[PDB]
Amino acid sequence: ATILAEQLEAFVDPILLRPVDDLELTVRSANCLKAEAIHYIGDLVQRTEVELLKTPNLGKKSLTEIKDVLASRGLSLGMRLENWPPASIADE
Amino acid sequence: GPEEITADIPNVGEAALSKLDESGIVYIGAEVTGGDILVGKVTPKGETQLTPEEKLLRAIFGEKASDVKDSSLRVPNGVSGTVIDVQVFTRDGVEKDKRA
Amino acid sequence: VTEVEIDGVLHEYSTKEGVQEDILEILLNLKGLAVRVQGKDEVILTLNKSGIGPVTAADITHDGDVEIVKPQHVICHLTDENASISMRIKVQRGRGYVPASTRE
Amino acid sequence: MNKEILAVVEAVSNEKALPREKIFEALESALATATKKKYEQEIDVRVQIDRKSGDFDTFRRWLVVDEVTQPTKEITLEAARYEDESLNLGDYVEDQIESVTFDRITTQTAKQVIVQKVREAERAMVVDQFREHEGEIITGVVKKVNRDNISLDLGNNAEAVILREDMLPRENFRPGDRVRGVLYSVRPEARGAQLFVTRSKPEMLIELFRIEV
Repeated sequence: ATILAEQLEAFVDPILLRPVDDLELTVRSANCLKAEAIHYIGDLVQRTEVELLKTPNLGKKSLTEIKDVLASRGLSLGMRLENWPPASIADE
Repeated sequence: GPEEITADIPNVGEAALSKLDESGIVYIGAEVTGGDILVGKVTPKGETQLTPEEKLLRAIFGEKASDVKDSSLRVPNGVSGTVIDVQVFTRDGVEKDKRA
Repeated sequence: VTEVEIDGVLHEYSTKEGVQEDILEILLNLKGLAVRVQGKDEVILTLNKSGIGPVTAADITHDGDVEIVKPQHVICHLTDENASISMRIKVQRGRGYVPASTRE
Repeated sequence: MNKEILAVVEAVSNEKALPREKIFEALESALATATKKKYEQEIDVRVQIDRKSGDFDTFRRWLVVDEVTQPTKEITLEAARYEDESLNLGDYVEDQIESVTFDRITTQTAKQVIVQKVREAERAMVVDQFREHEGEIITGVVKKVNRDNISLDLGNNAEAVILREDMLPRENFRPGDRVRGVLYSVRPEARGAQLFVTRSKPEMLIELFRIEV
């Protein structure tokens, strides 16, 4: 093996991060939140439900759809973010 | 009652009908393995008589005149393939489903 | 090459309207494609061609590192005025012979 | 409001004295169980019992607390400030809904889960029946012979288990014989109330002589 080697050394939250339109509900339930220039459900969780109820852009059926979405407790739980990002949501 | 050719059957898994459409018949082009489901088929079971504990199930679910087992067509154990052509023939009078 | 996705083709045993070879023969002619890649593991090449005549191997929209070494290689023959193929080709590195049955 | 459940409520051969409404909830979650597997968790036994309705739509809950345990059923007062502090401490305020699990299919599995729920209700009823007496000098007839255990069959579809440790050493019993003793198990047993008699205790023959003289 020494001879043959020397013969070769000259070669070698996921619901909040998802969009409102990605929700299982209809497009109207997403558009009710999207009328306030919201694209992510994290923006919906950043605002209170009372603040959304004080705007007539949401409808009566949209309130029931929002309740059905909040029944999973992933969104609209009355939270407050920095702007968008949590610590797990970090830039890398 | 008759047999159900629809996908709506029990004892299944995401691996039980992840290649079937909304009406039981496998797609044209779905490359299957040995032992998947091509046509989902459920048949009737026992009749006997209406029991005391099943007296409420005698008529409270539309099509509750039949029971439900499992007799779906499967690829015989060993062969792979790619489904290239599906024929559906219907005896006249029977309701055509959405894929027919 | 590993994967091909012709646009209007479900399974490899079908036929596309307006090309005088089957989809299986197009897969063999793409299997014989002689291509160099430079700085990637795998890469996705794009092919678009419309009009009467051959679809040579020089009709692939080349990326910034993929280099075809024989551009006269025929794939298929389009045979009508409005009948066009549009496919995505997946070309990757490897070693030996890796068939389809082992590894969609 | 098809009124099928209304007349399905009043069957009522065996669940007249049993909790009717609870059996609808039972059967409704059983129609909702069977082929559910996605959603977020499972279903919900709790559901707005609307007698009139009949097919009570499985509603969810939010349970107002001051704690962070049971994530899909958790409120606080600070979250109740968006509702203008209308929520109080400890309430079970429902703020969500659920649907059904289907078709052709999923409904003999729903029949199967309807049966499962009926069985659970029957077990509860049997427990209540055994609690009514709470151990007495009743007899019975052997039917099955298990390892170090004797199965007895009484009246009104009732079964009792005879421990071999509470039995006589030489005196061996078999099927077809009739034995009598005092039970001492009707509370916590196993999926109901396993009637456990003891034909070896003194109080066992306390009324045995009383039955004669």
